[PDB]
Amino acid sequence: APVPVTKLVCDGDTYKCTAYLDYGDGKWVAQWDTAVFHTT
Amino acid sequence: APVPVTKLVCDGDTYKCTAYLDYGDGKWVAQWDTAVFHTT
Amino acid sequence: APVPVTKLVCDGDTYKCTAYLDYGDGKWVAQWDTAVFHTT
Repeated sequence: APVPVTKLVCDGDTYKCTAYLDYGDGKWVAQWDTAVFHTT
Repeated sequence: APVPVTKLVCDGDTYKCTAYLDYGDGKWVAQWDTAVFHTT
Repeated sequence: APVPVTKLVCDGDTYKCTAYLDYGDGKWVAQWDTAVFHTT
């Protein structure tokens, strides 16, 4: 079932965005590649 | 146009992360697969 | 290294979700396609 995100971090070095779910104790985390770049 | 997210949920059972946009009334929602696992 | 998201926007017209990282000054931003639709 859907669970609100307590914390959401991202990494540009690997383009991998991690997430912290509140499912259970809070150890489970999601990860999905995401393009990154600088914006003017 | 870009719209701030009022609510952001995720599902590990299906690896599908849902989102709630503030565009219009607030019925529109995004969805994108995302790997999930336990972290020590 | 992981960095908390200060702002998170999304676009349904292009299905592209943008993000604002706190890495450095705060110019860097992530982007990843995401399906969108209406929910009843």
